[PDB]
Amino acid sequence: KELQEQLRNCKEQVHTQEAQLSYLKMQVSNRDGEINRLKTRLVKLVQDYNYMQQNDKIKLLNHQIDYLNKENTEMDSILRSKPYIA
Amino acid sequence: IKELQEQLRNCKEQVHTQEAQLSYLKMQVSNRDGEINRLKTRLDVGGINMVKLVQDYNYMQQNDKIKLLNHQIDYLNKENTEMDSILRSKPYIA
Amino acid sequence: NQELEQQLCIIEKSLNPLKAENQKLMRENNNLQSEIILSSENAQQKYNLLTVRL
Amino acid sequence: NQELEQQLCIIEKSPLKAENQKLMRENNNLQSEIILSSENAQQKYNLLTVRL
Repeated sequence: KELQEQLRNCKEQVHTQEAQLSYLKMQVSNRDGEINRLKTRLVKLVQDYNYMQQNDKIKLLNHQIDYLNKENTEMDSILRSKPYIA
Repeated sequence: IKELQEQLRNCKEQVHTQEAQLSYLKMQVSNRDGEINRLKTRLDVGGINMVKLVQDYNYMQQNDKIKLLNHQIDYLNKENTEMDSILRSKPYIA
Repeated sequence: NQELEQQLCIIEKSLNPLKAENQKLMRENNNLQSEIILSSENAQQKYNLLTVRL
Repeated sequence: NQELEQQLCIIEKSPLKAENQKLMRENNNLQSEIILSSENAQQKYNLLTVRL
């Protein structure tokens, strides 16, 4: 008869336990995540093969800057003399 | 009321499964703490893996150095393009 | 070569170790601060029981 | 001298100190978050308590 009350509480105990389990599932999964992000500090070949290729793109960019451009040096001089139409 | 006993029998099934898992998780909390400090000691003992730090650090810096120069390129490219766009023909021909 | 080493000597004897100890303690704090977050999650777990009746 | 400057200049133009500045931000973000889930939890349950 009262078994309904038993069961209600019993299921609640289960679900509460599940909530707690999920709580700890997350304490653990969060703590995992907390360590997993530390494992990050605690392949040299790629480090040299990009860095060096990133390093090379930059050296190329330094020269793209000469064409794309250092021409402003001359072009600003043109900005001074071309308005001599005025 | 009969059917309730069956449900109670089922209810208590986990209960058992879950508590076994909870014990596990409690231990895992300890294990994670047991992975982390641990690292605290590793940090107390050695030079915190500074080489990797600088190498990863540099990887992004280079990727950002590129963005900065690309910015400089779009700027200069257009400043010059537009000056030529007008200036080569400013008098048109005079 | 010595001066390049001296610049490194300065870095290694006086900067890196302070930055390293500071990092150490500050990582202990972000480890442990994530864990303090987990303490407020426990505050939520308390809340989660009150909300059963809710 | 040159091989060494080639690599040391990397630091000059970009290290640990940056990780540290991030940490100097981060812990107060976590502290703000803990507060906002601790003291704010107190608000959630001062209200939940009154309400229940």
